[PDB]
Amino acid sequence: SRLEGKIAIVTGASSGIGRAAALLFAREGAKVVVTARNGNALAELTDEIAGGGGEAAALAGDVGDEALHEALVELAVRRFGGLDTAFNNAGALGAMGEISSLSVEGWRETLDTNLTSAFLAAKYQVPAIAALGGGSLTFTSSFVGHTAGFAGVAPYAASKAGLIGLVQALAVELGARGIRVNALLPGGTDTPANFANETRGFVEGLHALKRIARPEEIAEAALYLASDGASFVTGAALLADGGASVTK
Amino acid sequence: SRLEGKIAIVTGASSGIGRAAALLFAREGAKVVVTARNGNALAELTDEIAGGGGEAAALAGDVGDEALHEALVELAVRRFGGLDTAFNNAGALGAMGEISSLSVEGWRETLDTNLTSAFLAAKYQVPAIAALGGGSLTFTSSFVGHTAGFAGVAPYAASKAGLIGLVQALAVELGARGIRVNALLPGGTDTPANFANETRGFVEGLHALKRIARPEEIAEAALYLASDGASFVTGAALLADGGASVTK
Amino acid sequence: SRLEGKIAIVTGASSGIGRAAALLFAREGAKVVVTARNGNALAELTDEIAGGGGEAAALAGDVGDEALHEALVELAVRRFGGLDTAFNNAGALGAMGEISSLSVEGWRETLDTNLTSAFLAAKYQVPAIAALGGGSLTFTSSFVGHTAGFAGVAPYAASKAGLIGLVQALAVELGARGIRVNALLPGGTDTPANFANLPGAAPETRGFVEGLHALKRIARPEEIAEAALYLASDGASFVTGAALLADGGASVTK
Amino acid sequence: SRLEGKIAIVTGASSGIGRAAALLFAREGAKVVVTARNGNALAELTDEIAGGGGEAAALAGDVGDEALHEALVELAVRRFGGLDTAFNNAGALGAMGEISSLSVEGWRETLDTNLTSAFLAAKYQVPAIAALGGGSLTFTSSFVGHTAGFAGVAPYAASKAGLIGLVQALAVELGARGIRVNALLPGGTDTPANFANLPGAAPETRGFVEGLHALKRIARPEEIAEAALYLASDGASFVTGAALLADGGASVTK
Ligand SMILES: NC(=O)c1ccc[n+]([C@@H]2O[C@H](COP(=O)([O-])OP(=O)(O)OC[C@H]3O[C@@H](n4cnc5c(N)ncnc54)[C@H](OP(=O)(O)O)[C@@H]3O)[C@@H](O)[C@H]2O)c1
Ligand SMILES: NC(=O)c1ccc[n+]([C@@H]2O[C@H](COP(=O)([O-])OP(=O)(O)OC[C@H]3O[C@@H](n4cnc5c(N)ncnc54)[C@H](OP(=O)(O)O)[C@@H]3O)[C@@H](O)[C@H]2O)c1
Ligand SMILES: NC(=O)c1ccc[n+]([C@@H]2O[C@H](COP(=O)([O-])OP(=O)(O)OC[C@H]3O[C@@H](n4cnc5c(N)ncnc54)[C@H](OP(=O)(O)O)[C@@H]3O)[C@@H](O)[C@H]2O)c1
Ligand SMILES: NC(=O)c1ccc[n+]([C@@H]2O[C@H](COP(=O)([O-])OP(=O)(O)OC[C@H]3O[C@@H](n4cnc5c(N)ncnc54)[C@H](OP(=O)(O)O)[C@@H]3O)[C@@H](O)[C@H]2O)c1
Repeated sequence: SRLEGKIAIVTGASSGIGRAAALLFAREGAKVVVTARNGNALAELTDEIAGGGGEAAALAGDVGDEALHEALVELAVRRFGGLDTAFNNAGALGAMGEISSLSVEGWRETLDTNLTSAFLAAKYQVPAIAALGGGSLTFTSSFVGHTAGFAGVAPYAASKAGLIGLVQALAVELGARGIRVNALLPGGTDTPANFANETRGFVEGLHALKRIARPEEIAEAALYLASDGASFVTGAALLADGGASVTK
Repeated sequence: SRLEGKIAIVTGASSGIGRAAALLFAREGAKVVVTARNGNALAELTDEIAGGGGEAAALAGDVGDEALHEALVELAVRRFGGLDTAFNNAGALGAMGEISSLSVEGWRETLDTNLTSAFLAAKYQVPAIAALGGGSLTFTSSFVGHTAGFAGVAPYAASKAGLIGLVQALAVELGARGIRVNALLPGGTDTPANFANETRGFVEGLHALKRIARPEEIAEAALYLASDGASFVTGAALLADGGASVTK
Repeated sequence: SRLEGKIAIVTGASSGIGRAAALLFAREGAKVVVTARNGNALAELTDEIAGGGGEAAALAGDVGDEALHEALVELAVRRFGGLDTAFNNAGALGAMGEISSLSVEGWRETLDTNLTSAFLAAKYQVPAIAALGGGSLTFTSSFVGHTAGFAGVAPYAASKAGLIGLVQALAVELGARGIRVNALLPGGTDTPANFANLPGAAPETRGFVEGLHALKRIARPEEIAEAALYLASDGASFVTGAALLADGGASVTK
Repeated sequence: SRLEGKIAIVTGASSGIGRAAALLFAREGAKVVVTARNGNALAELTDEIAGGGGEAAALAGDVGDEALHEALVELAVRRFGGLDTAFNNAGALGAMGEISSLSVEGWRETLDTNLTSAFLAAKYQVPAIAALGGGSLTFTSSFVGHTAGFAGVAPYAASKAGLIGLVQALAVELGARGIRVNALLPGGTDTPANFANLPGAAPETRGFVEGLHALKRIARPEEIAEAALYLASDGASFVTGAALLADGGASVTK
């Protein structure tokens, strides 16, 4: 029960990290509000949470929409009575390709899904969290655009790096109200988002640990940042990347 | 003549840093293509360059528009024969305020002017630079969102941090073609963009040097990143911030 | 029982962050081996631990001495059967003052205490941890010398930053054998080492130090200990090569 | 004449980056005072400098010795009238190998050469620079221990990272008096210290090292010297407390 008593939003819940996090947080005593575009995946997820003994509510929607973010928090407060924490984990690789071939349409979709989503998440989540008197927001960034670049990925890397800026700003803006704000930066994790999913070997070799994370290991880092154990952690870009940052 | 022979685009040219950079680059032997929204300022700028003995061309436009970026490079190649370097310096504080009061409209304008502009700049500039066989793009970021947060500034901080991600991605993507890509991160500089413009004292105290930069000192750092002296500098987020990053 | 089954060394265990961390680890299930210079302080801590029904062993010595680190690891292995984790936390501000006034003696002593100690810890800790099939080493660095400079603390800042280079090298060297290596970087923490608490201090220092933090308060040592427990925990299985700021937002606050 | 009027100390001046930087600074107008252990190498460099009609003075000594740094500054002030800038560049990979195999002697000697030297440089350089009304100190660090770890180089990585902490502390301490303090962090550079060039090296190392860089090539020493000239130049008047990567994109390349 490392999150006992907490009420959490998890976005990007329908697979890999988000899914493992919603499941873990619920196991550990948090009441979870989940979201993703794929209602069918959400239903398999909320099913699995129920009958593990946990409570979860879902809302299907596009994480780029302002009205989803508002509704999502309204839900948390309706169903469970308030909101303690949010794991803003939605994002996608988006459109990839050599810089000069990319469309501005593709650039804006990627930034909308990965970075505008986080602004809107903050915009609605912060009042409800400030109401319980604290205390946390975590955003899934990436080592990509923070400690490494790759060919073909400029929109994703810019969107992920932007989350670090948003985190530093919010952490200072909300610190006095007792809301911590951190970025979580996975390395290669075993999900459809991973280039691997001879690629597998190449990807594992990127990490000092010489393997790819299970999604549950990234959820555990998200669980830490949402826990009371992280009461003095804010404005941080926590690398849970198996050493990928420091491996060449 | 530290830039002799070079052909440069400078965006955000109509005041402070951009203006000092266009003037400096021209003094130092580069042919300069300048842009900003304010045609009247551009005319005072191109005037001052002429009769210093330098050559400059201008195009007035919104740096968020794809067609400006295309036209701008076409100009450089039309008027001067190609393109060596670009100082992507356009940006603005944009809409400020406590996170939950901000509009998504205001968020998207700020990101458009500060970060989408840079993608579009890259999209058109890289082919013309790859044509001369190299070699540079510099983008004006900020210490804000990289080493510091402030209340009320989340969209600016996210947009500025995003430029660092875009830089790391492009630097790896284009390194093999001989195009260096760097971010330049000013601290407080004496321009209308500076909070100062009892604020003055507070701002100066933010820096280890206990003063605000002249715009010409930031141009000098931009001149270095565009120079042959920076032939082994790429993927770098160069702090020209008077120590603001490390001062508490 | 967050660290049930773990065998941990904790250095700088006689006060502050180190004491809270050795107590916390033991209360959470770990068998703990504790060190500091003050043998009477260690003895009261192990008494408290074994007493609340935990398990601890103590060895007093200078953390800059190679024989002490060797015998620490011998004590964990002997008494408890192995070594899974180390929290290499001992450190001291060392001699402070304007750069041209400092002695090289004072500089070397600061480095030896803060940084040479970490090399010697690693030198003896690594074979024992590797024997178990893997585990972790955590070193207490600081936000000072990583995201901030202050006047008068050049030896301290150098020594703390040096731990981050040691961390990155060892995370790569040891990663394929399952040993994670991280730095933990506290903000202002309410201990004898905090600027505000020195002998010494102007009244206004406490407010100055608190105001350095986005949270606008100085950490209880327990808060830093929970971060160190995170990093030693199985919950940190994919965290290595990191410099984890547990600094209340100090790094980003101006 | 990019440094016309400047009086500069350059350490590690007998080869590599340091030699190219002392030559370059002098060819660009600075009066240069050069040091390394190899007195015959220094003498050929000053001969070349004074000879191309520049001005240089030499003093051979161990960069880990306090008396050497004191006398270096005495030599600049005496011969040239002041001190504006230092390029504290001397460094050595030092003893390398798996962490449990390294001696504490080898560790201390690496640190003394790479990091204690920087403290002693600063201790004597700062009063002389301050006398002039300000200037700069630049220290050659490395991307290793800042954005990368490698196996077998723990002392080197620690010592190089430590320079960044020293930089941040001194930039704050000295900034109000107009002394800028920066670290310069090269990538692979074609000198005797480069992995590929060691005695030693497997054929395939050169390609491995080149491929570490976004530019896909190892730097000529002159390229790193131009970066150091930037940081000593008036063009870097608002650059302090920075760790400038002149590393060909190594930091961001995987
Ligand atoms: N996997 C890695 O190796 C790795 C490395 C670094 C960072 N990350 C980051 O890790 C986070 C979690 O992703 P994962 O690795 O677990 O990949 P994943 O398996 O694809 O999970 C991504 C989640 O984001 C959601 N998403 C995408 N577009 C959305 C939209 N427009 N509206 C609402 N949700 C949307 C998806 O939901 P629907 O498709 O059902 O909407 C899905 O639930 C992401 O932010 C990713 O960028 C992953
Ligand atoms: N000043 C500081 O203290 C400080 C600190 C950190 C970072 N920066 C960054 O430094 C860079 C240069 O700004 P500055 O400090 O020199 O401030 P400034 O005096 O306001 O110059 C900003 C330039 O950006 C242009 N701009 C804004 N919106 C535009 C648009 N929509 N379309 C085309 N151009 C637009 C402006 O041109 P028009 O208005 O004529 O279009 C102006 O030429 C900016 O990216 C800024 O964010 C400044
Ligand atoms: N307090 C803060 O605000 C703050 C901020 C950032 C980083 N840190 C770091 O946090 C870590 C814990 O310090 P703290 O705040 O808990 O202060 P503390 O209360 O003074 O604890 C320091 C501990 O290190 C031990 N130590 C010092 N020199 C030693 C030596 N030569 N040989 C063996 N042990 C030695 C001391 O024990 P004996 O004297 O009994 O040997 C004491 O147990 C240190 O590395 C410190 O630098 C503290
Ligand atoms: N080469 C690279 O790939 C690379 C990468 C990152 C950082 N660096 C750093 O770059 C800086 C310059 O090295 P380099 O590449 O130019 O290699 P280098 O050719 O070996 O030059 C090293 C210089 O430092 C001097 N030195 C070493 N130990 C000394 C001591 N104890 N006392 C006085 N001088 C000493 C050497 O001179 P004597 O032997 O004549 O005294 C030599 O002049 C060093 O700090 C190095 O660590 C190099």
